[PDB]
Amino acid sequence: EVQLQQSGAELVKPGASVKMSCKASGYTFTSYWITWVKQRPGQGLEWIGDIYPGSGSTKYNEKFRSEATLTVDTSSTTAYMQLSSLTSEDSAVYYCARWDFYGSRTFDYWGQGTTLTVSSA
Amino acid sequence: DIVLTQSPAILSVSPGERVSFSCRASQNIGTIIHWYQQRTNGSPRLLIKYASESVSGIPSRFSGSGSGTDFTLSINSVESEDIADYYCQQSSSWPLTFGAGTKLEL
Amino acid sequence: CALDPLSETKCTLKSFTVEKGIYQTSNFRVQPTESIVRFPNITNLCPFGEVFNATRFASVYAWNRKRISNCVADYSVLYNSASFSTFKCYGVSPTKLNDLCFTNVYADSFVIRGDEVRQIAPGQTGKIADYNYKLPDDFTGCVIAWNSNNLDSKVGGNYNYLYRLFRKSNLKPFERDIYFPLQSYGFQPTNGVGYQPYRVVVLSFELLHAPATVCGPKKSTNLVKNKCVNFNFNGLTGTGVLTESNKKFLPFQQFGRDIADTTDAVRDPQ
Amino acid sequence: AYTNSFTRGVYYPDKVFRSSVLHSTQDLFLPFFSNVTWFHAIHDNPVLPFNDGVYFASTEKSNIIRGWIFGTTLDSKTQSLLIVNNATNVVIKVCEFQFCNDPFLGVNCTFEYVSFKNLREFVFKNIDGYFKIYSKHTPINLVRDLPQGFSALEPLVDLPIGINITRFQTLLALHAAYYVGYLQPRTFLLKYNENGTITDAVD
Amino acid sequence: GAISSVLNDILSRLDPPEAEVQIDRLITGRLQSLQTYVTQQLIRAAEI
Amino acid sequence: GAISSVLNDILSRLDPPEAEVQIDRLITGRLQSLQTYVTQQLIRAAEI
Ligand SMILES: *[C@@H]1O[C@H](CO[C@@H]2O[C@@H](C)[C@@H](O)[C@@H](O)[C@@H]2O)[C@@H](O[C@@H]2O[C@H](CO)[C@@H](O[C@@H]3O[C@H](CO)[C@@H](O)[C@H](O)[C@@H]3O)[C@H](O)[C@H]2NC(C)=O)[C@H](O)[C@H]1NC(C)=O
Ligand SMILES: *[C@@H]1O[C@H](CO)[C@@H](O[C@@H]2O[C@H](CO)[C@@H](O[C@@H]3O[C@H](CO)[C@@H](O)[C@H](O)[C@@H]3O)[C@H](O)[C@H]2NC(C)=O)[C@H](O)[C@H]1NC(C)=O
Ligand SMILES: *[C@@H]1O[C@H](CO)[C@@H](O[C@@H]2O[C@H](CO)[C@@H](O[C@@H]3O[C@H](CO)[C@@H](O)[C@H](O)[C@@H]3O)[C@H](O)[C@H]2NC(C)=O)[C@H](O)[C@H]1NC(C)=O
Ligand SMILES: *[C@@H]1O[C@H](CO)[C@@H](O[C@@H]2O[C@H](CO)[C@@H](O)[C@H](O)[C@H]2NC(C)=O)[C@H](O)[C@H]1NC(C)=O
Ligand SMILES: *[C@@H]1O[C@H](CO)[C@@H](O)[C@H](O)[C@H]1NC(C)=O
Repeated sequence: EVQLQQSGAELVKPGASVKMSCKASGYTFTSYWITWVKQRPGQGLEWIGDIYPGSGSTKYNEKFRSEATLTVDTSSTTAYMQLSSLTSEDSAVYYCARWDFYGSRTFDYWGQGTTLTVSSA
Repeated sequence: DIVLTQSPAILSVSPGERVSFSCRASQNIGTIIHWYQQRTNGSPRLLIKYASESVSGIPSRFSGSGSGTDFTLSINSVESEDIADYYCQQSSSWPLTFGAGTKLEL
Repeated sequence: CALDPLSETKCTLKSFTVEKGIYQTSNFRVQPTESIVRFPNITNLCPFGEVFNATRFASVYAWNRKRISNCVADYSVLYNSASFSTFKCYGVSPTKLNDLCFTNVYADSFVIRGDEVRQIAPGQTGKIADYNYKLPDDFTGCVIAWNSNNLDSKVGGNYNYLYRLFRKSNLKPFERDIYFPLQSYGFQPTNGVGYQPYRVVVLSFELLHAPATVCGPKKSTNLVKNKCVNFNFNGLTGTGVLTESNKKFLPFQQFGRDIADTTDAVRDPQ
Repeated sequence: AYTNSFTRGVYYPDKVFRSSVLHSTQDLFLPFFSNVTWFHAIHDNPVLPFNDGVYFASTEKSNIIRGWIFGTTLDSKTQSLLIVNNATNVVIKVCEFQFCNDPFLGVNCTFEYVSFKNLREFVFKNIDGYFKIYSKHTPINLVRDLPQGFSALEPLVDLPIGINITRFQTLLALHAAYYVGYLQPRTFLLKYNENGTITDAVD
Repeated sequence: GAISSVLNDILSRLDPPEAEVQIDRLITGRLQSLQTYVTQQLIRAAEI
Repeated sequence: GAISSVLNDILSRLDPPEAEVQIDRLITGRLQSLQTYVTQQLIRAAEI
C-alpha cells in the first residue's frame, strides 16, 4: 500500500552523526518526488530538502546547506537523509514525506513520527 | 523568500459556533497553497489542496477563500473531534516554506 | 608639445620656426572635480527568485509575465550564476547593465525544447517564433535560458506542456493566443539535447528616460552645485554645472532636453 | 448626429520636457476638423470598432458615463477594462466580468486599482501588446457641443493587458455626450510655450 | 544608423568592442556634415 | 558594394534584417552622388 515507513529511534552522544532512512512502499517510485521535513516538540515543521527518485536532482534549504545530505535507492524503493555533526539543537522530530511535484504539489503521504533525542548525558 | 504569517494566534472556542482562520503572506503566490493539520500526536494530513477549494478527500465542512496575498479558512461547525492546528504553506517557488501555527482550545 | 605655449605652437605648425602672427593652437577646458551618483533611495531587493526558481513554469502557448518594479535588482548574482547556458543581451552589455535604471522590466517565463531556443531571437521565424512566442524586432533586453531536464522531465514522457500549432496568420509580437491546435510535448530523461525541456526567461526592458523604478545597486552620493562636476542621474552621465532651476516640470516627465538633443535639466531622483 | 472635431486630439508624444521650441512628431493623432460621432444619454451605446486607435471624450454634469468595455467578443472570455466611480473612490479593474444583456450600471483578474461642466478626453491605442491611456480633465461651460479650444493630453496609466482589441463599448449608469474618433498617422507641429505645455498645433 | 544620437548613451550601455562600430556611424555622419557646411561657406564667402 | 544596383531586387530577395545593411550601402553612395552634383552646380552657377 501507499505508505512511507520510518527508520526508528536513536540515542546518540553529541558529535556522532546519524544516517536516517525512509522506506517507501506501494507507489510508483519513479514518478513521485520525495521530501524530508523536521520539527521539534512545541515547534513547527521545517523543510530541509527534496530528491527526484526518477533521476538525480536535489534542492536544499540554506539553513541546512551542509548539515543535511540526501540520497535515494530506487532498487530498494527507499530514500535516505544523513545528518552530520549533531548537536543538542538537533533534538527534533523528523517526518519523511511524499511530494507530487508533477501533480498537485502536495505532501500527500507522511511517516509515523520519528523522534530524535540528543542527550549529552 | 516568502514569509507566511497567521494572524489568529489563539482562539478560545466552544463546539458548534463558527470560527475562521486567515493567512497573510509577504507577497503574491498565485493559487498554489496547501493546509495541513497536526493532531497532538504529530501526524499531518491534507485538508486544503489548493487555496480556495477543498480536497476531494475532505468533508465540505472546510472551505477556503482569497488568493494571492489574503487567504482565509472557515469552519462550518467546530467540535472537539476537530481539535487541531492549521499551518499555512506555499509551494509556488523555492524554497518551500511553512506557517507559524494557530491553536484551538476550549 | 606641452612644455609652454611657444613649443605647442611649433608642434601645431610642424616646424621649428614660427613667423610673426597670431595662431590658434588648442582649446581651453575645465576639468570635472568629483563624481555625483543620484539613484532613488528604494532598498527592497528584487524578487527574481519567484521567477527563476519557480517550481513549474508555464507552457509556451500561454507564456507568463511578471511585473518587476520597486526593487533594486542586483543583476550580478544572475550573470555571476553559472546555471545559465544562454545569457544573451541585445542593445545592452551585461557587465555595464548593472549600473542602469529602468522604468518597466518584464520577465517572461515558459518552457520549450532545448534545440529551438535559438528561435528566441528578434527575427528567426519558426513554428514557435510565429504562432507561439513572436519576439519583436530589435528590442533591448536579455534572454536568459537554462537546462531543466533535472526538473521538468518525466520518465515515460511529460505531457503537461503544450505548444500551439495553428493554421492562420501570426498576429503580433508579445501576444499569446488561447485539427486540434494544441500539441503535447514528450519530455523524457532518455531524451538528450533536442526534445529536452529548457526553462527560458527573457527580461525585456526599455532603457529610455522616464521616472525609473528598477535601478542598480549603486550607492547614492550627495550632490554638489555651481561647480563643474561629473554627474550620473539614473544612468544618465555627463559633465556640467548643476544649479537650481525655475523650469516647471510635470510629474510624468523627468528629463528636459536641448535643440541638439542634449539634456538641459534633470529632476533630482530623491 | 455628427459633430466636428475642432481642436481636440493632440497628446504629449513622449516623456521629455521641452520649452519654447517647435517640435515635429510622427504618431497616431486625431486629425483636426474631422467628424466624430456624437451619442446621447437621455430618453444608448452601440458597438464601436477599434480600427487602429480611438479618441474618446465625454462631457458630464453628474458623472453618468462610468466605464469602458474592450475586446473582440465580450463574453468574459477576453479581458475588458472596467472603471467604476462610486462617488468616493476611483475603481479600475480588468476583471473578466460577464455583463447583462445591456452592459450598464444602475444608481482571471489581472489588475485592480483604488485611489455639462466637465469634459474628460482620452486616447486609446494598442502598440505591441501595450494598451496606452492618455487623459486630461478640464472645466467647460457648454451644453451644445465640443467647446472650441486646444488642450494636450498627457499620459497617466499604461496597462500591458495584451488584448487583441477590435471593438469597444461605453458603460452608462441608469437611475451625457460622448464622442468617437479614429486615429491616423498624422504629423503634427507642436508649439511649446515657455512653460513647456503644448499651446498650438498644425496638422 | 547608430542606435542613439547621444554619444554617451552608446558608451553607457555597450562595452567597447560593440560601441566601436556604433560610434563609427556617428563620426562618419557628423564629419560629412562639417564638410558640407564648410563647402557652403567657401562658395558663399566668394560671393561676398 | 551592395549585391544589386536595383533597390527592389534586394527587397524582393532578402528579408528585412539583412536587406537593411544592403540598402544602407546604396543610400550612402547615392546621397554622396547628389552632394557632388549640387556642389558642381554651385561653383558653376557662380561662374555664370
Ligand atoms: C535560486 O536558487 C539558488 C539556490 O538556492 C538554494 O536552493 C533553492 C532551491 C532554495 O532552497 C534556496 O533557499 C537555496 O539557498 C540561489 O543561489 C543561491 O544563492 C545563495 C544566496 O544566499 C547562495 O548562498 C551562499 O552561501 C554561502 C555559504 O553560506 C555564502 O558564502 C555565499 O556568499 C552565499 O550567501 C547559494 O550558494 C546559491 N546557490 C547556488 C547553487 O548558486 C539563487 O540565488 C536563486 N535565484 C535567485 C534569483 O535568487
Ligand atoms: C480563465 O477563466 C476561465 C473562466 O473564467 C477559466 O477557464 C475554465 O476553467 C477551467 C478551470 O477553472 C479551465 O481549465 C480546465 O479545467 C478542466 C477541469 O479540470 C481541466 O480538465 C483542463 O485542464 C481545462 O484546462 C478551462 O480553461 C475552463 N473550463 C473548461 C471546462 O474548459 C480559467 O479560470 C481561466 N483560464 C482559461 C484558460 O480559461
Ligand atoms: C484579433 O482577432 C481577430 C478576430 O478575433 C483577428 O482578425 C481577423 O479576424 C477575421 C475574422 O473574420 C479573420 O478572418 C479573416 O478576415 C479577413 C479580414 O480581416 C478576411 O479577408 C478573411 O477572408 C477572413 O474572413 C482574420 O483571419 C483575422 N486576422 C488575423 C491576422 O488573424 C485576429 O486574430 C486579430 N486581429 C488583429 C490582431 O489585428
Ligand atoms: C508660466 O507659469 C508661471 C508661474 O505659474 C507664470 O508666471 C507668473 O504667472 C502669474 C499668473 O499665472 C503672474 O504673476 C504672471 O503672469 C507671471 N509672473 C511673471 C512672469 O513674473 C507665467 O506667466 C506662465 N507663463 C505662461 C502662462 O506663458
Ligand atoms: C460628418 O461626416 C460626413 C461624412 O459622412 C462629412 O461629409 C461631414 O462633413 C461631417 N461633418 C462635419 C461638420 O464636418
